[PDB]
Amino acid sequence: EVWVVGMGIVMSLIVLAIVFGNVLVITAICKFERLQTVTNYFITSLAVADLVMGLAVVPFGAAHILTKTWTFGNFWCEFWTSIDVLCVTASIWTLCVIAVDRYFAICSPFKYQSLLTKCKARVIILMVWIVSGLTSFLPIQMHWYRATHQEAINCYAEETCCDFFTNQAYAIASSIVSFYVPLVIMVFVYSRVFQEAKRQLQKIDKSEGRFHVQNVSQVEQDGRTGHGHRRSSKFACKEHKALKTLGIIMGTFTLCWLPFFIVNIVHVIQDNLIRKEVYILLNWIGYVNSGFNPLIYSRSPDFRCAFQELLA
Repeated sequence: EVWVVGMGIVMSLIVLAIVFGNVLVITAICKFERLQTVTNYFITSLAVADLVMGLAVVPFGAAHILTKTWTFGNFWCEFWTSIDVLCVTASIWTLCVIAVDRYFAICSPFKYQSLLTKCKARVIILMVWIVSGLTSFLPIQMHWYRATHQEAINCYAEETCCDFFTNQAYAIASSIVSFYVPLVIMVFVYSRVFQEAKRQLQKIDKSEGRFHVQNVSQVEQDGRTGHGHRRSSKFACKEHKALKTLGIIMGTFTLCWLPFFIVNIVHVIQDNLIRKEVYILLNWIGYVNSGFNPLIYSRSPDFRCAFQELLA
């Protein structure tokens, strides 16, 4: 009915958001605007993972929903599904990696500079993609996931029918690796980081000079800012960075991802408890997570400038 147009428009906005956002954040190693920082590379990976989402996966999916059939063909259906899983795994995993990065901010007089990670951040990125690919493309192409079912066999063999069917064995490991583990790591990580923030502010509260000169007042200190940043600004950026990242990770996970990934287990454990509509909608919900990051995730001060300059 009305739904077709209504859905199409939304799909358009999402497809637009993911592409515009990811592309804006990164395209290729080349731009020189202070963004080069090593920590930034991880978000770059995030950006790339999300970019592919809006390019291949989400628009084909949208068209898929519009057509109510798969026009793409069998082999391409396989390709598309593979890219989908790869994108999701890469996204979630990357987010967890970032979480690890922030967690590593244990602080202390020495820890960051000495270790310099086990080796290189790049290896972490490659590992993420490699594990993501191994969990996706290899299993899919191999037909490891295919569960022998009459309907499954029929749809798979059929070139045009592109429907997602997976054996329980594939689903538990797939979901656990893709979503669950990173969820646990992030939960513990952000949790500890939160504790750290709390501690620092408390300690600061404990600290207090005797007999203040009188009082100080400030409202904006212009935008240019000057004179000094003091460590206050350090708390500024550390707490705000922690706050935005944590808010973004939890918000992405919950507004898009958790309901989907859990539902997977739900469908696997109990067979006729769920509708197919829920599966797709939830999956899209997860898709939106790719889109939000560039708007939110790239809050860093350098990022904002650099972004605005592009728009002007």
